[PDB]
Amino acid sequence: MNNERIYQVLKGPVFSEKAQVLGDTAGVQVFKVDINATKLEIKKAVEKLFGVEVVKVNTTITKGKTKRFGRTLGRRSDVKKAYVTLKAGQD
Amino acid sequence: MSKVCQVTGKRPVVGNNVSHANNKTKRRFEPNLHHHRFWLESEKRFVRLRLTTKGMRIIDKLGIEKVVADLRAQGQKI
Amino acid sequence: KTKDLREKSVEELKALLDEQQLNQFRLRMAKATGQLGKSHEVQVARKTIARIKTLLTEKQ
Amino acid sequence: AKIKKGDQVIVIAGKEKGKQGTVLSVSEDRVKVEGLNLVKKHQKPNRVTGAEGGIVTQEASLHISNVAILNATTQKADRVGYQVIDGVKTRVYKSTGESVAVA
Amino acid sequence: MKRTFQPSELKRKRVHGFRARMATKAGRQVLARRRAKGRHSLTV
RNA sequence: CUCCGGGGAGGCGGCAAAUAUCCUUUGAUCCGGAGAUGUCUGAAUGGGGGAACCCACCUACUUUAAGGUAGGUAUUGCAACAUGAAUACAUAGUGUUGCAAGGCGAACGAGGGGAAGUGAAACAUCUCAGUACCCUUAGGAAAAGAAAUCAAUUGAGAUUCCCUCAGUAGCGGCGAGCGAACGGGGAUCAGCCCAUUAAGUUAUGUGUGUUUUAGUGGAACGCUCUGGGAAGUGCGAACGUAGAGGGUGAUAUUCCCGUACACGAAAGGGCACACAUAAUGAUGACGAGUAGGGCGAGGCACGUGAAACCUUGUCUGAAUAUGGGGGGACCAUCCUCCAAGGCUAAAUACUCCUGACUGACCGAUAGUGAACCAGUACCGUGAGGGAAAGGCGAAAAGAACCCCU
RNA sequence: GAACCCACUGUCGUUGAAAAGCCAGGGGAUGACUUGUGGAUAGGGGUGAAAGGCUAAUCAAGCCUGGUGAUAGCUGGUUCU
RNA sequence: UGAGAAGCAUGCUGGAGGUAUCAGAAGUGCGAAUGCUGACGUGAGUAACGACAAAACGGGUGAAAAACCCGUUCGCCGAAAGACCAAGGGUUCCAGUCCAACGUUAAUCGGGGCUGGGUGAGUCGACCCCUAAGGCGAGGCCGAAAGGCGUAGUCGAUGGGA
Ligand SMILES: NCCC[C@H](N)CC(=O)N[C@@H]1[C@H](O)[C@@H](OC(N)=O)[C@@H](CO)O[C@H]1NC1=N[C@@H]2C(=O)NC[C@@H](O)[C@H]2N1
Repeated sequence: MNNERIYQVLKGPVFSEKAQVLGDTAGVQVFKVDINATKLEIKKAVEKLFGVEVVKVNTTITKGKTKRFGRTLGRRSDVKKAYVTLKAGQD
Repeated sequence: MSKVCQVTGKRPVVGNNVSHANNKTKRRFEPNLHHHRFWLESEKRFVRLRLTTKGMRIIDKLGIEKVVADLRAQGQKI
Repeated sequence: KTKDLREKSVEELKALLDEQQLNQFRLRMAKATGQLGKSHEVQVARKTIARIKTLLTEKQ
Repeated sequence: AKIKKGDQVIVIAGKEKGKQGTVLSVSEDRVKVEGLNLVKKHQKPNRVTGAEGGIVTQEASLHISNVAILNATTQKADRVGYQVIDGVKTRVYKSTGESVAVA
Repeated sequence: MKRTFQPSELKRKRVHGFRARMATKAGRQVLARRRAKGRHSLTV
């Protein structure tokens, strides 16, 4: 695992009611990640770039929606989400 | 892998059947092909060739070694 | 910036690339959170990353 | 010929024929002149940004071939040519050959 | 009543698929004709 | 993204306006040339597979955990090397290395197979027609080509293409139909070799010449009337190696872009000629299972006919310069040529594509199926079939505000 | 005799709820039985306890594209003075 | 106005092209072909509104309520008209907002438009190991070419493996 891949594994945080409740209650972070990322990649990336220790990672993939503007159809890209559990109180 | 003579290159050709009322239908003429084993002294062994009776006449007139050398020079596994 | 970029050694260029990628990731995080009003920072970070890789290939 | 963002021009065709001013912008084959070719815009207010609407007056572009550069000394319309004075290209008036006044 | 089309994706891909067309000379000719005509989708 | 050249004030591709952050005379956007990067599928080539996916191995470096970087790992043919049975020498087999090939794409070329509808006022010989179609495989062209050829005053002189000869001579259930040659007039013109071996061709480098891929300069018009607007009316003027074309609020040589003409290249490409090195031509040295013959077919305008000549599936089979082939059954005399070994430009055929220009060609039911987000929507399991749909205004100046709802 | 597989009679429906059905009755229902998934056989061919039946709502020779603008002594049509 | 196919003048609309004379060339004249494409009639405000399990009232919102929401009664299924899985489909799932078109009526409602959310596995399934029918198939045998068959192998679940 190299630094170049490390800087591309993560994309951004998720802003939603479910993510907010999870963070405020169980100390779980929700991230948008690269579609080809693996759980070990996500763990090492979070541990290196946020200085917190990761207990376990859960991932899920949501297919993009197909919808119409005017007279043409289009599709959005798939999004992979990561539920990262931290130990005790961190971040 | 075909009805082709190794020595002369003969192969089936096409033609017509012609009846007494002059009706014409397609046919082919085939060569008088078959397998034959020839003793080769230079290599102490039998070589099996698929050839015609005209191929045997050529072999009888020229010798087996000359014919085998010609085929090898033409690029055949003999 | 390529003018002064070319005036550096291989080891300096590789390090420069390293903190440039780190900075690009940090700007991406900041913009995703909404703390970054200016995106030309991200654009120039991308651009200089490309420039450094080009110069490294040329110099090697 | 050429007409740039700073020159003083005179309108030679259209409803504004005979008037003069300073060009504001040049893009493709259309030019805007300060105080010339005004239009009335019925602007709806912008709910997001406030800015209650009204009727505003603004410039409208003319075709670039409808304006000519102005010769200050003679106060007449003139064409533009190019001359290599010393080692650099410069614009000159066709009628006199003198250098074109800067903005 | 039972109609003619009873869909099955595995059978569809094995009968009319890209590799099935590539496997024979006539299938390659079919793909060549469709490319020449300019179809947006070559196979099922 | 980088460098080199051009250019000189705007720019951040389009639908598609607004907006924001912005870049740029320390030279941006843009145009031309050369480089860097270039995920996955697909001949796809590490194995597999339902294309864009699943599973691997070996090296070198790197990590301390469960990985990362780069390289390699297909088959077949040829060559060298190594290894190696029945079987004693050997051969078969096996492996390593190096080289080459495969796939796609318009038409034209060459070769291997090859119909029927139809006409004959029915139909079988015949025709359609070696056409349609299938298969293999080249090149910028291919093929052919330097007489064992024609002619019949003893003359011409390799191949290819066009005009005549001529719908003639002939062939033909002598039906329907098929259909030459000799000679003459043109286009283009060229010959060179078989073991010490030629002309010619293909690569590489150099030299010279031309052409091409950005660009620069480039003349000359005013007044008046109508009009929303002048290029239009009326009156006078200027340039012309430039009165081609396009645009500008209606119809412009003199408003803009241009045109005639004159200049222009860091770097790269094509073509031409000349030198140097390769290599090819070039397993071949005057042509034997060959010419000729018997049987069955095919090709020649020529359907077995008085049927010469060419090719050969089958069976045979010479002479070899005091020799041999041809001159439309066959014989004699004359005339002419030398097969059974090769190479060779031009005149000829075609257009997926590129640049410029042209039309008594179309103008949205026309012209491509498609002027518009078209091989799309839609139909079909699939091969496949296959549409409709252009126009506000010169400029959005695209209707602030009030009223009914 | 239920499920399940069939299809003997009648009414209705026939521009249907349905390009072959509903309702009331009817037959087999441990067997030469019914059924899912995946395979094989291709057009003068296949398969058929045999009706010229079936082979994608198409069968005395499937569908698609080409020969092809097949041929028609037949029928229709053929535009101003 | 002329014997005719037709010609000429002018009012209104329209907003930029038209074209004498004499020659020249044709995609040169339509009512019919159960002709082709588009638009619009008559039937006619006629038939029908898709299982005869069935509805009634109070309140709410709303421009508008037989059909939406809440409540009180009535009725129907209950070896399926309930609860799951595979195949197949692909966002139809949840919340807010809108009612032109779609829904065989209206609709404030919706599987309709717009915006934003939502699918968390060492143990479930797939992937993976193993093979059936069958497919492909290094060499090989056969065939004018294209190709046919097949050995070693390699794939292939509807079956076996924590
Ligand atoms: N261009 C086409 C001409 C068609 C013919 N004319 C038709 C004809 O007459 N056929 C007859 C017919 O079939 C029958 O005799 C009868 N009359 O019934 C046989 C009995 O031998 O003889 C046939 N004749 C031939 N057979 C020979 C052959 O095939 N080759 C060579 C020569 O010998 C040919 N002539």
